[PDB]
Amino acid sequence: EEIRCRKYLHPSSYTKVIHECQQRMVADHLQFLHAECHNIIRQEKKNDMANMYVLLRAVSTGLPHMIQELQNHIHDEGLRATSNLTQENMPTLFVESVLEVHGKFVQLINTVLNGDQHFMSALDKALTSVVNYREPKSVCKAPELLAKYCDNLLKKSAKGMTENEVEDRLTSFITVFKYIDDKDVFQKFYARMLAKRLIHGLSMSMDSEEAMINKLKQACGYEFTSKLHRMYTDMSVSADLNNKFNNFIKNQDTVIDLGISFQIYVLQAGAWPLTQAPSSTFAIPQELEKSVQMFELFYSQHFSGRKLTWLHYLCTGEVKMNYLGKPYVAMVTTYQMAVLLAFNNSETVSYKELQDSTQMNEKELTKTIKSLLDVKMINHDSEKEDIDAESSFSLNMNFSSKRTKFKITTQEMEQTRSAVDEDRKMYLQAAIVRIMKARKVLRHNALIQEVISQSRARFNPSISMIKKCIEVLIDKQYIERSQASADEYSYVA
Amino acid sequence: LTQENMPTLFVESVLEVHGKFVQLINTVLNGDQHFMSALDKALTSVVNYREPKSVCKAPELLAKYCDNLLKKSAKGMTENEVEDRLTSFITVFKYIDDKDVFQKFYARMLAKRLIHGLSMSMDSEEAMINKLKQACGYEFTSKLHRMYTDMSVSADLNNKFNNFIK
Amino acid sequence: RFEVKKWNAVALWAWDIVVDNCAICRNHIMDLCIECQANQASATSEECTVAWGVCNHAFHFHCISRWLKTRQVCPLDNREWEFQK
Amino acid sequence: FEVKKWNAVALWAWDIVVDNCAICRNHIMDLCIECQANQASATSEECTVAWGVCNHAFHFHCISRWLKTRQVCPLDNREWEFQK
Amino acid sequence: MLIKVKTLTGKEIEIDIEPTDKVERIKERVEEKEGIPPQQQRLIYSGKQMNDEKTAADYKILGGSVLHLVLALRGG
Ligand SMILES: [Zn+2]
Ligand SMILES: [Zn+2]
Ligand SMILES: [Zn+2]
Ligand SMILES: [Zn+2]
Ligand SMILES: [Zn+2]
Ligand SMILES: [Zn+2]
Repeated sequence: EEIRCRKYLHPSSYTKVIHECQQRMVADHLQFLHAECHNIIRQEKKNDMANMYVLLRAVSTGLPHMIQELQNHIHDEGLRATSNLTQENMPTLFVESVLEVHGKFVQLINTVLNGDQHFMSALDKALTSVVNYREPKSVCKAPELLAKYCDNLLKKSAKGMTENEVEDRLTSFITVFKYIDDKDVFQKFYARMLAKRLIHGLSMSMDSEEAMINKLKQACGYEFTSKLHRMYTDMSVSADLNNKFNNFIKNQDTVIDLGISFQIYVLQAGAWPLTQAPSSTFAIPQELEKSVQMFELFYSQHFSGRKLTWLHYLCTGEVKMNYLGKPYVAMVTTYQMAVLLAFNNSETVSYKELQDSTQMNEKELTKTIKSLLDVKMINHDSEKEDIDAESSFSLNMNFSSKRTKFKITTQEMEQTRSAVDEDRKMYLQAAIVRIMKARKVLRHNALIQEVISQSRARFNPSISMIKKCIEVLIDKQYIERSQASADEYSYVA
Repeated sequence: LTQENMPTLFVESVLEVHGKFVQLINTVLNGDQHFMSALDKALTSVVNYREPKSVCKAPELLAKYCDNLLKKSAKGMTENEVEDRLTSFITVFKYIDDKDVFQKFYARMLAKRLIHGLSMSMDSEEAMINKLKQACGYEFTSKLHRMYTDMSVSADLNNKFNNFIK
Repeated sequence: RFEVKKWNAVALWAWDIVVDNCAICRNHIMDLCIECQANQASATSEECTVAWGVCNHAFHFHCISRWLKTRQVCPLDNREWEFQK
Repeated sequence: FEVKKWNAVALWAWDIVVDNCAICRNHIMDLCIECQANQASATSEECTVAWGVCNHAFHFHCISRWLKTRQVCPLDNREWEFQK
Repeated sequence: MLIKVKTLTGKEIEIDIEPTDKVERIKERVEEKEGIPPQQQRLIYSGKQMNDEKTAADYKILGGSVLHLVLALRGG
């Protein structure tokens, strides 16, 4: 009709003939097309959705039903891709599933559907529903999952994640982050697992932390990352603060040696989510008294008008042993150091006696003594299973550790990652052979989809390790490759 | 830009630039996230353009544009069209990089747009506050929402006071 | 002889002449409540834990309990009260 | 003249709380504590609230005396820029 | 009752089965979190493998415990 009207009409009628043709061929059968909207969208008929959109755009009310159908289809695909997931790889799998849905459907909209703005708005309105979807009578999960995803992507892990790749990962993560209904809850979590990730030196790089903060400084207001930024500007300055403190040591007035490295982490009060100690009054051990009392002077002169509050439940000390043979150094908090102070001069230390040296109430004293006896550096002198006010303790001299700087519960990231990745390969063996019981013959490329579909609610498997693990099934005499067809596989059972 | 209609024309211009290039990104270049990131950086620099030794005009311009869209205007703009503009407006507001000043201006010209009755419709402010609460967190629109809430109660409050006279 | 080697101590700094207070009692937030400084100081005491909510405001537990007697909202921003940090 | 209606507006705040210039810890609407002393010489006209970008309110004398020896807002460690 | 059954790398399996729940499908729920299908996780109940119904009272009705499971394939 376009060619015919071009051939036999004045140009003023080049748009009324096609308009009146669509009103007698598309707009007159609009219900018949809207009934097929369901089948054309749910089955992802890519060749036909283009014709659907081209026909419906011309007529007046054709588009909104297709917009609603695509929104419903994206909503159901988001729920289907985020219905059931593992409780261990929950953050990364959820974020990557949402990004996969978003990328697939934005490609579909921008290729098949000419990238119409209303279809993109439907995509956004459906992804908003699926991302912060909450079970009834329960709290929404999206903020904590995305905060843990940021934690995992910014932790000093052994995944071989390069700086450029993690920058790309965060820039792609902002796409799902913009769908969070309550980002003030995500910042509550992300500023809390940025306290731990960045007061323990656990951040893999002090530049990716700034990049992630600045990716929320522009995805939200500046006040959003106002406490997130006052932490990052507390640890960058703290490196200068330690140097200034060791130079105040060089004031050259008297001898001001401490015997402790004392690598301080002075932080701002309101910015850090670290609650000031609401209980557990503490007495500084006699070795740290000099460091505390001289850093008080240094922070009195060089920064006048401030009042340090001296958190003690995130401190960390390295204390050697009492000449018990094969000396070790323990990475313990100051809570687990005052109990080792009165423990020095007296081998037999009563619960009452350490109250004059540790001064800490029994609320967390039992907790820290239990944490000590979990690895058993100290033991109950009596036979009492619990800890009472009249208990006694002495050294568990029979205790030994494989490390001089042995860890205490508050290069292991490589070993843990391999063990976690081993369960992925182990499950892949526990996924291939089920097909061998189903059809007994599968092709080389078709087995990838069956394994992935078997692990959709689980980790995303690597294509290389599918081939690598299926070769382990060969020399195990489980399955074998036929010489006639490399794709076809046979097994002994 | 025409100084009389700078806000709306500026927002439409940057929005259509974004739309044209995002169409060019994935219909031609397969829509790589790298190229979309390049588009995001480029348009962030575009919207945040300021003459040296002069404050950026973008927060004030977008606040003025959103106030104009939400204003009780005689142009006869329907609620569906203004809602579509606001849905498309966030594609520009995302790039501001100085949203802490935009809320200062938006709240400053929402105070005028609420007491004087200059609002297009009371349920259209919730179509904008919830489009900034969802896009910038609740603490962003914690004073915008408490300015709107005092309107949904005041009339009722008046109905709790006039009867108090009777 | 137990000897320490390094101490990775942490410390929050606050302005000395800017004092945070529980907005209801107007006493020091780490200090006792106004009711804990007049009535239950001798009797029980040692139970004026600093209440925290989604509002992210610091209140004495006794003060916020006396505030929640007849009205629910937080007495600094009129937000809803959840007392869940 | 006579009036049929007037549309009054009214800010409402709790009396238990008060906005305070935390440097002086006195009332924002009242006079700053440094002009409470030697009040005879001070005309109290210059005692205006100096709002910064931080959305913080302080007495002009208190915030200026702070900025004379400090550089940041005394409620959050942000660089102080006067707004209104 | 939640379980803490060990695995091939010291992992945990959440059976969420009470002491009166038969191990015919109790191992399936434990292997549902791990990934294994029901009739493939030949778990060892600290000395023996559950067969047929195998009510959990047979395995001392322990709470949580640590049940090392075998990865025996082709058992479906
Ligand atoms: Zn109080
Ligand atoms: Zn009290
Ligand atoms: Zn409040
Ligand atoms: Zn003052
Ligand atoms: Zn004054
Ligand atoms: Zn401030």
